[PDB]
Amino acid sequence: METITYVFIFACIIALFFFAIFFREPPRIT
Amino acid sequence: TLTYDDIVGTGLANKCPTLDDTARGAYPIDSSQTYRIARLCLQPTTFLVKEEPKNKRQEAEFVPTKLVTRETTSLDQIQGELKVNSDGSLTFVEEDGIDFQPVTVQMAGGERIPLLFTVKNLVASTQPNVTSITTSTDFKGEFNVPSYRTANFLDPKGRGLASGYDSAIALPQAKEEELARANVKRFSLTKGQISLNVAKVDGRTGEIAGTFESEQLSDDDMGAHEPHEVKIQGVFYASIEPA
Amino acid sequence: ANLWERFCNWVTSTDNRLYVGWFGVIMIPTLLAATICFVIAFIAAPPVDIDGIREPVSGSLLYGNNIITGAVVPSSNAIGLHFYPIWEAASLDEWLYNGGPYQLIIFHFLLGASCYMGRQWELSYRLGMRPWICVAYSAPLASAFAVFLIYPIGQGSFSDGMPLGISGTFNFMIVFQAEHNILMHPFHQLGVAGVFGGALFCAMHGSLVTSSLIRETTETESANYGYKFGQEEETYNIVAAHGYFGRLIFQYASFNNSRSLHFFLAAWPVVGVWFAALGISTMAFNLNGFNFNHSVIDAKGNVINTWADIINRANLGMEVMHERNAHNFPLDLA
Amino acid sequence: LIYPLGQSSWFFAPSFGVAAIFRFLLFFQGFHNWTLNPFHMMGVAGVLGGALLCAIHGATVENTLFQDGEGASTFRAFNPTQAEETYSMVTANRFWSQIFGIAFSNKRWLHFFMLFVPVTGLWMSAIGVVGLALNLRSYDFISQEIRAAEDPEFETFYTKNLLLNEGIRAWMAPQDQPHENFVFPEEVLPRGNAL
Amino acid sequence: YSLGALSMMGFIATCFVWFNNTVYPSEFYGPTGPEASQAQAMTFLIRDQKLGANVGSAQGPTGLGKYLMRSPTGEIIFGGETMRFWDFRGPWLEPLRGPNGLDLNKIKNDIQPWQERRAAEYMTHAPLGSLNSVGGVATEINSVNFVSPRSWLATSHFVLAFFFLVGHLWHAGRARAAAAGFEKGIDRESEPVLSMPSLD
Amino acid sequence: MEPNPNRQPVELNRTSLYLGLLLILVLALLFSSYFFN
Amino acid sequence: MEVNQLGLIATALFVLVPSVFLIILYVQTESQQK
Amino acid sequence: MEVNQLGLIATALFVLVPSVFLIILYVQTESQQK
Amino acid sequence: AELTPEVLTVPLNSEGKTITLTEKQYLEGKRLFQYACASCHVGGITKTNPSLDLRTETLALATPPRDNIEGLVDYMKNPTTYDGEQEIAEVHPSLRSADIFPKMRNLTEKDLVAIAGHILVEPKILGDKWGGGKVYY
Amino acid sequence: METLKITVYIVVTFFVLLFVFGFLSGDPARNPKRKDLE
Amino acid sequence: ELVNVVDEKLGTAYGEKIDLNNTNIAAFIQYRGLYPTLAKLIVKNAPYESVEDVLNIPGLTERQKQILRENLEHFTVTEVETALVEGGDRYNNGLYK
Ligand code: CLA
Ligand code: CLA
Ligand SMILES: CC(C)=CCC/C(C)=C/CC/C(C)=C/CC/C(C)=C/CC/C(C)=C/CC/C(C)=C/CC/C(C)=C/CC/C(C)=C/CC/C(C)=C/CC1=CC(=O)C(C)=C(C)C1=O
Ligand SMILES: CC(C)=CCC/C(C)=C/CC/C(C)=C/CC/C(C)=C/CC/C(C)=C/CC/C(C)=C/CC/C(C)=C/CC/C(C)=C/CC/C(C)=C/CC1=CC(=O)C(C)=C(C)C1=O
Ligand SMILES: CCCCCCCCCCCCCCCC(=O)OC[C@H](CO[C@@H]1O[C@H](CS(=O)(=O)O)[C@@H](O)[C@H](O)[C@H]1O)OC(=O)CCCCCCCCCCCCCCC
Ligand SMILES: CCCCCCCCCCCCCCCC(=O)OC[C@H](COP(=O)(O)OC[C@@H](O)CO)OC(=O)CCCCCCCCCCCCCCC
Ligand SMILES: CCCCCCCCCCCCCCCC(=O)OC[C@H](COP(=O)(O)OC[C@@H](O)CO)OC(=O)CCCCCCCCCCCCCCC
Ligand SMILES: CCCCCCCCCCCCCCCC(=O)OC[C@H](COP(=O)(O)OC[C@@H](O)CO)OC(=O)CCCCCCCCCCCCCCC
Ligand SMILES: CC1=C(/C=C/C(C)=C/C=C\C(C)=C\C=C\C=C(C)\C=C\C=C(C)\C=C\C2=C(C)CCCC2(C)C)C(C)(C)CCC1
Ligand code: OEX
Ligand SMILES: [Ca+2]
Ligand SMILES: [Cl-]
Ligand SMILES: [Cl-]
Ligand SMILES: [Cl-]
Ligand SMILES: [Fe+2]
Repeated sequence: METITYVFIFACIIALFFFAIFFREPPRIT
Repeated sequence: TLTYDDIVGTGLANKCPTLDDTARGAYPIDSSQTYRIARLCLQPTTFLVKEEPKNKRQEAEFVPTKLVTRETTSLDQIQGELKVNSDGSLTFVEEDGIDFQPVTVQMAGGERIPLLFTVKNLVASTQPNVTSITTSTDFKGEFNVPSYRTANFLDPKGRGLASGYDSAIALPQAKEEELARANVKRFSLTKGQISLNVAKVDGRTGEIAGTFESEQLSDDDMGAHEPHEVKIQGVFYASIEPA
Repeated sequence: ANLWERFCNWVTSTDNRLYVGWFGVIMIPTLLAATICFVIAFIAAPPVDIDGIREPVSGSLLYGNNIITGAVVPSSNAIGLHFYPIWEAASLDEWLYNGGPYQLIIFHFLLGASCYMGRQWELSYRLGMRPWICVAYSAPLASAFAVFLIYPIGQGSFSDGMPLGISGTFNFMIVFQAEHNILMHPFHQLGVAGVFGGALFCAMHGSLVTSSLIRETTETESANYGYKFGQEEETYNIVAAHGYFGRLIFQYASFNNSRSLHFFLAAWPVVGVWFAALGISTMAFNLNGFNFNHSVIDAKGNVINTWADIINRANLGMEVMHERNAHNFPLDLA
Repeated sequence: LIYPLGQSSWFFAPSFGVAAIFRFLLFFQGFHNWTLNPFHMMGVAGVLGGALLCAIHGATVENTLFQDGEGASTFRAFNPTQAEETYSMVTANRFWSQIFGIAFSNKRWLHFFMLFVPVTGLWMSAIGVVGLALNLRSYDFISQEIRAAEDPEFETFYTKNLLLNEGIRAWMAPQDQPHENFVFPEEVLPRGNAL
Repeated sequence: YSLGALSMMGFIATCFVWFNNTVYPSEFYGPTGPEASQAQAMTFLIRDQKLGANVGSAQGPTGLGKYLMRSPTGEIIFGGETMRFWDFRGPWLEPLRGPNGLDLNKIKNDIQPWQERRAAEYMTHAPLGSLNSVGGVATEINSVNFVSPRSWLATSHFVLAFFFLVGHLWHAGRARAAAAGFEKGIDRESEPVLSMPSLD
Repeated sequence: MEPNPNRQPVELNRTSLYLGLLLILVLALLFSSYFFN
Repeated sequence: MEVNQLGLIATALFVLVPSVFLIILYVQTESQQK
Repeated sequence: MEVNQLGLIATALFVLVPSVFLIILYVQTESQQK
Repeated sequence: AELTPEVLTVPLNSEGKTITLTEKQYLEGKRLFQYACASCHVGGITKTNPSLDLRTETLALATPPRDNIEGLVDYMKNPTTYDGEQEIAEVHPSLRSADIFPKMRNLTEKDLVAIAGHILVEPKILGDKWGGGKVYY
Repeated sequence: METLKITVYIVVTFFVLLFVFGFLSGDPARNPKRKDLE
Repeated sequence: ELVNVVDEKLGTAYGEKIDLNNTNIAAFIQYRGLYPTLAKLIVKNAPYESVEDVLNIPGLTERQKQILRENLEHFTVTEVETALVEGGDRYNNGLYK
């Protein structure tokens, strides 16, 4: 179960990278 | 004639010498002459480990394994007296040489089996009245299998036999009894058996070659668990000399 | 445009969401192989005979490690500096036993990171920037080279490379202190000045710029909205920042020049860290820390301990205990 | 202050000296396994991260400057009282966005973050050392010890580090803690083969 | 370009002085690290065999031979940690070398006093030492004023090769920026990125 | 990017919140015994 | 009592996950324009 | 391995609860009027 | 504590006779020892053979006895194994093998006496540290 | 394992060739300012 | 019931004297005249049924015989212990300084 948790957390983080990069709020010059 | 630079890193250095197919002669034994093996070499080609019986208590079989310690397995440059006995049988009494190798093989499913593949202090004898060593000659005998680790070896928690802690120091107040087998290291000493089957003899040079099969116990990790039964098969080479 | 021309146009395109570029062309596959091999090994790799003494060390989660203890174990001392790609092994099972994942990962990694650096130059060139961000990046890269390649080279084995793991990292460190007295080495000390100082100036800079933000917002909203991406006017008052810090110490100890300041900000951690790296890389060839063991002697000749000797005692504990089964002879000569 | 106050005496505080401070480091390893402590790890992240930000920010600014002078040496081409930004936030943001995938777009956030990271790191580390005052360590992983205790083939870098720690303690303690009157006979000193 | 090349050459020289004992003879420069580790093994193999040990059949604590074992390709090599250095070659060791590596009979019968002497000298002049030149391992006491020339030359050239690589990067990137005309910074009225489409 | 016109706002009113929390908590109170077994 | 040691996490996630889904929806609902 | 049997629930709630708090806040932020 | 005339007084021979070394002879002894012997015998142990040390008691039980100036000087001219049975000049530095251990070539009899005196005096100062090895560092 | 070896070798050579011919492909010209650097 | 055999051996004469059958060869430095020649011959010709049997090693000189005799009070014999004599450990037991 420990392992499940660890790998899970990691996977959540990579997914987070993915959203944080491709689905970020875009920077806009005002 | 090959040099080290010709040989290095090829794997050939872990191989025993072969004799070509024309070598099917006979090497005469003068029962008045003393003899030696100047070099005994053993090259294993297959390691088989006996599966632990499920509990059916039928015949557990020897199953194949994959060698993981690379070409580091051969015994070579072994020497000893070759006695001629009163009944005309020959007895090899191993004196010295590179007569052991630690080896780890891996079973189906991943279990790793370390063993000390060895013929240390080998005493092997032929059938009686071998007036010549021929492709019909065989050697049979037994050898010693000391602990795969010697007495200084420390387990990963600093516990050892001739050195090290004697308890589970990471568990200062754990009850010792359940851990005794792990805290108290034991040094194994068991017997193995080997048959050498001569397949080739060069009568002029005194060189013999053939196949071997040995049976011995694997590592028991200084008494922590049960050893497995191992059967080792391969080819061998020996040069016989009057001495 | 022909196909090759179009391809070149895509590769070096400044409009790609992540820049590829020619450095990226090498970087991407190597970093992918490395990442994937690492991840898979970290989860599932079997124990590895790190010290070539048929005493396998478990690095992977499934074989009983957690995140802190887990590692990818360095390749076998039996291999040394021999190149051990998968195809030199008789089987994957053997490859795994002798620690092939370590060599595959770190070599791909080093290649990939070198290309990452090149890639920073390349893109800086594509966007019409000055080019030296990659020079800033050379410090951690050099350190990575120091610990994954140069130290192994000097000692003659990748088994002495830093394990790819947290606890393994600590191991590498303790053993390094033991064998080189790295703490007593001025290059490591320069490294330390580098990261501590880096942190200091980072916090400092943060605090002064944050301290001098021009009021553009109300108290019920974040001051961050007081800055709009791409505005021409600076968002804080450097004259006020300098006025503060210059009185905190003294005027001439303060920067009124933003460019000079940011150059200092770049240079200090970077130069220091270059020195950390050179520290590892020269102790790689066993030019070690200062040795003041028994430097102090009384009139008769009694040894008078200093703190250096206590360090020495600790170092000894480390020396004698590490890799408890690997040594047969009294000196650890590499 | 807090640490020695949790220990027997000021004796075990750091002494004010270069090498002495190093001893303090090695003591904490051997005795506290302080590296294994997640508060120290957060400390590490904050210090190294702060240095990273320092370097990366300085370099980014220095490599996205507007040409504001004819001089090839660019420092004079700045005036403290000037209204305009000295470097291009827009170009820097695109650069890192295409290189690394994300980028600051807000300078105020960037600099607050530059404050936050090292300050928070040191704070976490302070908390961990507060734990060490009481010897309330991250010394062991219990699952690890139970497994290694029953299984002498089980080895991790963790167990190896404990061997190092055990060595540190036995070899350094007599001279490091002279008030204890430690006498450790040759035969009790933990040593591997040969060394 | 020249900075890059000299950097490359520097690293090559570092490894040259570290490993090679032909154009850097150990008689003048001292033993290589490998030479010396191997020399330790030779020394004690010799000692213990003199004491009556059978060094071929001597099993170490690990299961590996205390003095002699096989390389991953089967060559007979000194054992223990010095296993990593089995690629070492030196005039004092090679006479003990046979087709399959170290020859047990030559070891038993053919080791000459000049080899024992050489092995002892090299073992005790291993390329280890402090920055203030205290010879030996980092925990060794003051006594011996020694740092191997191999270490001085290897380290000096690593530091130099590295900074020259840095210089290479600095000047190649600057040559690029200057050639393209923005080594002094971005044109405010012509900021290239401002004419580029947004990324998202 | 040109915006997607199929987008719709989503709603859950308070009564619906209370209803949902009631459902979930009471279901949990029911099944918990079995999860603990 | 010898309970299933996963019952705790099971129940907890069973309650929390959908409750939270509902809380997200309610709160983003309240914040829409009146 | 003989792990702490609550390590699972501890970790899970440690991740989920603040993650959820943040997601609630984001989502109610997006739905406010532009 | 001081380096007194008494400390520098060590056995000349096996017959109860002593010699008092000067401070300058002791210093010369350290210098020459470092120059010629310390490469293996640093701190009084022996790196190429740790079984044998330079402890005074150990020198006392060697054959012939080496716990005096004369014994050590003779050793430095014509070294033997610990039992006196074989001459080891061929693998150990001596005046007899100055051809193969070139560092022995400029060593004079005075130098030998001084080195010897270092070997006997050092344990009187350093105690268990001399020949103790790393345990006692 | 020989097939793996040949595969990797081909792959590597491929990417390396892309790198080299790529930088040979008028790289000095690929910038937003002065392109005539020949 | 498991026993550490080396520790157990320490409670025999092995812990009190030089055991001609088990003790590592370096122990012979303790006494005048034993090392290395006689030490080597002794180890090489082990095991011994009684201490005095050491006088029966072939090739000995009268000098060697007398040294041995003067040193018999320092020798003992106990059963050969595999743990102490394997690995050539009698010649090098992994202990230096
Ligand atoms: C990558 C490796 C790494 C890193 C980045 C760190 C970094 C960190 N560790 Mg360290 N550590 C490491 C490895 C590492 N460690 C290792 C391997 C060990 C061995 C296990 C230790 C053991 C260790 C210990 C034992 C301790 C740390 C501490 C800390 C922190 C130091 C904070 C500081 O700067 O205090 C520096 C001091 C201050 C900020 C106090 C204020 C200083 C004032 C302002 C000075 C004013 C000077 C004045 C002007 C006069 C100067 C005069 C001049 C002549 C000198 C920090 C988080 C410490 C810690 O955790 O702190 C809580 C700590 O106690 N570490
Ligand atoms: C502080 C500055 C510094 C210093 C003092 C040194 C010092 C030294 N370096 Mg150098 N080095 C430096 C910086 C420095 N380096 C830098 C910045 C780099 C680039 C990173 C290098 C790269 C480098 C390399 C690559 C090498 C050295 C080497 C050496 C050494 C020998 C130099 C040599 O022989 O040149 C060669 C001399 C010339 C090119 C001049 C012409 C010589 C002529 C051709 C000689 C003809 C001789 C012939 C027998 C004539 C006989 C006549 C006949 C007809 C009778 C020497 C110790 C060598 C070494 O020992 O490294 C381990 C070596 O291989 N260095
Ligand atoms: C009881 C008694 C009698 C009471 C009597 C008191 C009486 C009134 C006292 C009066 C007399 C008194 C003066 C006598 C003095 C006594 C004595 C000298 C006290 C000494 C105290 C103390 C130990 C002195 C330490 C010296 C000093 C503090 C060392 C630290 C300073 C340090 C070296 C500065 C140099 C480093 C420099 C590179 C820092 C810049 C990098 C970093 C800050 C960049 C960040 C940054 C900088 C900017 O610049 C701006 C702009 C911005 C944006 C910005 O990001
Ligand atoms: C199979 C699986 C399980 C593998 C897992 C095994 C492996 C070990 C996983 C690792 C596990 C884990 C990650 C270990 C570490 C855990 C732990 C120590 C983290 C500590 C937590 C944290 C709270 C510590 C407290 C202190 C503090 C918050 C540290 C934060 C560090 C922070 C992220 C520093 C920033 C570094 C990051 C690279 C910044 C990027 C910014 C970048 C865009 C700047 C570029 C830039 C520069 C400019 O100048 C300008 C102008 C612009 C515009 C611009 O963009
Ligand atoms: C007794 C010893 C014998 C002597 C031996 C000599 C040894 C060699 C010494 C090395 C010389 C260094 C030259 C520095 C020049 C320079 O940087 O100019 C660039 C600018 C110019 O200054 C700026 O100068 C500008 C004018 S101009 O550019 O100079 O024209 C001006 O506009 C601006 O306000 C001003 O700040 O310098 C600065 O930005 C501020 C100084 C920052 C310090 C630079 C050092 C790098 C960091 C230290 C390294 C870390 C070490 C610690 C490890 C952690
Ligand atoms: C001249 C000596 C150079 C030494 C090594 C380089 C140090 C500075 C480079 C750090 C890179 C950080 C990220 C790049 C950041 C980067 O982009 O820099 C940008 C900065 C400004 O660029 P400029 O265009 O204005 O000037 C550079 C050239 O174009 C020439 O004008 O360039 C420099 O300042 C170089 C200064 C050389 C003079 C500095 C000497 C200071 C170091 C002295 C050594 C002390 C060490 C002792 C230790 C105890
Ligand atoms: C070749 C391409 C290479 C791509 C590799 C993948 C890179 C991924 C980079 C991190 C993505 C996640 C960032 C989320 C957050 C996010 O979306 O960042 C976006 C953010 C943008 O800030 P803005 O200025 O745009 O917004 C300011 C306003 O929103 C004020 O709130 O960037 C920063 O804050 C920089 C500081 C944090 C950067 C931290 C980087 C840490 C790296 C890894 C650390 C964890 C390691 C775990 C490993 C298991
Ligand atoms: C509401 C505040 C909460 C702070 C508590 C955190 C203690 C940290 C120890 C001291 C470090 C101080 C460094 C701050 C440096 C500082 O100057 O802060 C200042 C800053 C407020 O400053 P300002 O009002 O000027 O606004 C700054 C912003 O505009 C950003 O630019 O405080 C924070 O940002 C509040 C949020 C921090 C939250 C920290 C992370 C908390 C996560 C805890 C995880 C819990 C897990 C629960 C599982 C169920
Ligand atoms: C005396 C010696 C000898 C010999 C030597 C040899 C003969 C060598 C050579 C010659 C040569 C043959 C060398 C080299 C190489 C070269 C180089 C180093 C090149 C480089 C490359 C690059 C750099 C390019 C760049 C880039 C590309 C990649 C792409 C596109 C762009 C460009 C073009 C920019 C021996 C070893 C036997 C022994 C010892 C001594
Ligand atoms: O492998 Mn990892 O650590 Ca470099 O030193 Mn020698 O080897 Mn082992 O001992 Mn110490
Ligand atoms: Ca037959
Ligand atoms: Cl270790
Ligand atoms: Cl070794
Ligand atoms: Cl002793
Ligand atoms: Fe800034």
